[PDB]
Amino acid sequence: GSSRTYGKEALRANIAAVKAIEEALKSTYGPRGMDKMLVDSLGDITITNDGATILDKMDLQHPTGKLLVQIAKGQDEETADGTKTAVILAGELAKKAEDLLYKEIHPTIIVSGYKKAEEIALKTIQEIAQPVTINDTDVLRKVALTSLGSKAVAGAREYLADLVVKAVAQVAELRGDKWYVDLDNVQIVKKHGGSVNDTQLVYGIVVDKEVGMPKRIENAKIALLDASLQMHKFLEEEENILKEKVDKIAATGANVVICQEVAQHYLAKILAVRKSDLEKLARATGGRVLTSQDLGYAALVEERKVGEDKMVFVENPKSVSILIRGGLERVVDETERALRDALGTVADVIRDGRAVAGGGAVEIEIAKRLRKYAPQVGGKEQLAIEAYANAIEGLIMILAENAGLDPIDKLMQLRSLHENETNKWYGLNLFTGNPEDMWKLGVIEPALVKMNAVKAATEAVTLVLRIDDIVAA
Amino acid sequence: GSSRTYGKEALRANIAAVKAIEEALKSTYGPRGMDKMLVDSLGDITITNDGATILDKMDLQHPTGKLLVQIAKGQDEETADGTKTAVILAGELAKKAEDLLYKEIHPTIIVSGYKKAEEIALKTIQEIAQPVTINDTDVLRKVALTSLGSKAVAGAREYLADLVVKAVAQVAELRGDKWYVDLDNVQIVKKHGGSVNDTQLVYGIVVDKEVGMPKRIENAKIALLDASLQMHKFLEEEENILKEKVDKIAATGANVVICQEVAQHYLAKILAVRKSDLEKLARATGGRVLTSQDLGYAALVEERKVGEDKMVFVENPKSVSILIRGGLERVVDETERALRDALGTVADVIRDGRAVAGGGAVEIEIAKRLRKYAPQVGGKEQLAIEAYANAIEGLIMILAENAGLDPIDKLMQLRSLHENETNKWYGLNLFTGNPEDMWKLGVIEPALVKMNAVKAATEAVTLVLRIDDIVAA
Ligand SMILES: Nc1ncnc2c1ncn2[C@@H]1O[C@H](COP(=O)(O)OP(=O)(O)O)[C@@H](O)[C@H]1O
Ligand SMILES: Nc1ncnc2c1ncn2[C@@H]1O[C@H](COP(=O)(O)OP(=O)(O)O)[C@@H](O)[C@H]1O
Repeated sequence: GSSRTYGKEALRANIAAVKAIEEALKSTYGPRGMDKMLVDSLGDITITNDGATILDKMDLQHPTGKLLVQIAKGQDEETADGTKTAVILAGELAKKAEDLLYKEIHPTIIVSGYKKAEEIALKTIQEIAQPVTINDTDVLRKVALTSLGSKAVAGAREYLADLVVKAVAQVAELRGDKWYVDLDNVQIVKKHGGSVNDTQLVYGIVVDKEVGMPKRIENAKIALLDASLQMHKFLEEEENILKEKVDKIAATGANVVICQEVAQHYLAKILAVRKSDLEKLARATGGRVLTSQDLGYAALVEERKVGEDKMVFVENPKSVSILIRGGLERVVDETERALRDALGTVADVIRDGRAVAGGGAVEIEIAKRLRKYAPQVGGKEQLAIEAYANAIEGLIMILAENAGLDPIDKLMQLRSLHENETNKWYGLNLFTGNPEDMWKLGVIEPALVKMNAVKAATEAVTLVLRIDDIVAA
Repeated sequence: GSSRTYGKEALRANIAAVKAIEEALKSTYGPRGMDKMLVDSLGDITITNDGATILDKMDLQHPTGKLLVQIAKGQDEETADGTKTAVILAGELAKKAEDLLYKEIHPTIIVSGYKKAEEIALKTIQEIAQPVTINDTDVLRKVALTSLGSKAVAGAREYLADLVVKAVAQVAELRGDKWYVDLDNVQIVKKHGGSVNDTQLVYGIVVDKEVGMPKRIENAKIALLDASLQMHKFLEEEENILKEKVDKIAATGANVVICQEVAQHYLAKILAVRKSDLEKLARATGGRVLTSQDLGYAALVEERKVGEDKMVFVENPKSVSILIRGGLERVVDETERALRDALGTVADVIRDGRAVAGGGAVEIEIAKRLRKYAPQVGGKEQLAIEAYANAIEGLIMILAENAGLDPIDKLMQLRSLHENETNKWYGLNLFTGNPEDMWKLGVIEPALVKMNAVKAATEAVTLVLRIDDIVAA
């Protein structure tokens, strides 16, 4: 038994499927605008704005929908970013294409035009950006704040934004004549019962553990250990293995002993501390997880009180800890989704070296280049590029509607202001509800995120229009 | 198989759910007004006014309702207080918002206005309060009586209210330049066959247990014990362990031995008495739960007759026992729900240092600030703040209806009296049925309870209006 889907109706089925998952996500384009909740047959409950977190658990009848979703999920695994933009832009590209099919243009022509215009967009993004460097700290703070916002505590966390910017500046280097970073150089530590005021940067490694042993050690080495630190003859051999640590490793100054009972008395009579931490310490200290070799080095080691409880510190400088003591485990959980995402957002700026506005105004400027390229092509392909420009202009029309404005009137006012070239960066403000300068408002995005969004959208819609027939076996 | 809820109809479903649990609790806003009964499929029966005790056992089809209930239950776990006010205020905020949706204001705008006004309310509460201190004993007695009332025995328990106020005054200290208390410094003891006249305060620890041993001991130490107090050689070792208590612990004066058979004769030939009590004794005496160490100290120890039967007493001064000998176990059970709740109510006053009226008049005064802030904002947001003020004015309209008055007429009369600024504290009296001075009537509430009520309500209704879509998997 085998099942088949055919002809114009196969396009109407697959276009309907992508319009359906668009409709299921259209309202949630952020940052202000309503959110969605998902519940288990076990009776469990979740509330989220985040499309990537939604598409982790959506329900998917048509295979082409599942495949488009897979492409979006891959885009998020590369970036964590743009994930809602890609699906929405794909959805509107697909719908506006349906308006051509009544004029009976053969689908391969549309797939030509929708591919060709994407060259002009991709070129135009690389034209209009401005440069940025590690030194440009207030612009980096604007970038961090734009990634951090849509939770009111982002105003209080404005000093926490400066902490991660300086942590990046210490993590950052040059490679390929470009500023160079990755996230995994930054350590984070996390305890409850604190506040935003507890938060710190360390320029070193933090050991979030509580221990006769000394509070302070200086100019010393470090021992890293996997797991913990003839009957009578073999009994004493495992006593000797303690002093065999002293005999060479203490004689060279390894004043702290870090483990994943006789030593607890003996070393107190030297500090002992109870895999990722041992890797971070191996990166910072040069140590490795007996042998007389494998030793790490540091100038300072301490245990100190940090809010409600004690913590241990080791103080290579190219890795940096930041310290969080939040009020609750709820705050730690959301501090990943805020802070590690913000750090990654900044790193993608650092590795781009260039930046663009975000007020939808990048998109409107692309629309103005497109309507000047299309008359040069002039074939039937022209109706496809004019459609593409109108469909991407169809994005901010949605974004304004989530700010409750009447969209058409604000769209025409915006385009009228943009027509005179009055600004490079006029766009649509979601709080004042007005056409405003989006750059002085401080709303910034990396150009890479636009490129990967527009790319993933065009890839998805070609994989819809290019399919004639489905068979199942 | 997956289930989905959508569009305007998802709001009408979720608004209907919160209107339903409001309707299921609307009539029970206290203190005079009808109550509700809950019965098991096992045939068991309960009668209560207390919403927190009701929401311990309600039936909950919609998840958003369950989640709003969870927020109310959390509010009660923090406070035990305000629990009905939060739900009712949320319910009316939700209903009055429905009257805007026919004018097609986008829900995000309403959520803006309902958030913005809450700043003006929160500021206004902190403006109008009056200060209070430990010294202000008759005002503290009014506070206690207002927490104690709606059981007629509160008139007889007016001296019992003075006992817990003085127990607090002995428990209380300064911390952070503020008067400081917590409940867990007060011991309570509980026997049957007595009366309100049996009740006492002790400035010490009471041991509610009946024992050749002496009736009185003075200037002595205390032994606290976990659980009770080579065959022949090890037999006698457990005889020696009795005199080993004498050999150091009696030689230093530990005349009472407190346990969670040879000693019953031997010590009579010293007092022996048969986890929370041992912790309370550890707090008062400095003792700890053989060793020669761990000893407690007190100036006086006694066993004495207390109504129907004997009781033992130990007499650090910063913990205080109060003594209850009620007529029945029914009285002890309700004496938690009265007395420990009243003590907590007072402590929340002590730690606020400030106080507000309760006659609904705090709420009406907020309504008068709001209608003067709203014309400055002036956008579409104005229709949301004017609605919020009208909806919170909608609270006392219910409270008067539980006193059987015709509500509209009393509301207009009240607002007319409040308009002229005739009083800071005119409100609505539930017994005389008249507009009266609520402060001279002695009806007092802590400002914290209002803050946490208005806060939890606004949090709940935003979590309703902010949801567009539900999916179940
Ligand atoms: N506060 C803001 N003001 C204006 N535009 C914004 C704001 N926040 C985000 N945007 C725009 O919204 C789009 C990003 O959508 P968003 O849901 O934030 O994506 P993501 O969830 O991946 O961050 C871009 O056009 C971005 O510039
Ligand atoms: N005897 C009273 N006279 C006037 N208002 C009262 C009286 N008792 C309570 N109130 C008011 O009722 C509201 C408290 O509702 P209530 O059911 O008592 O809450 P709770 O059950 O948490 O004590 C507040 O407005 C409070 O001031």
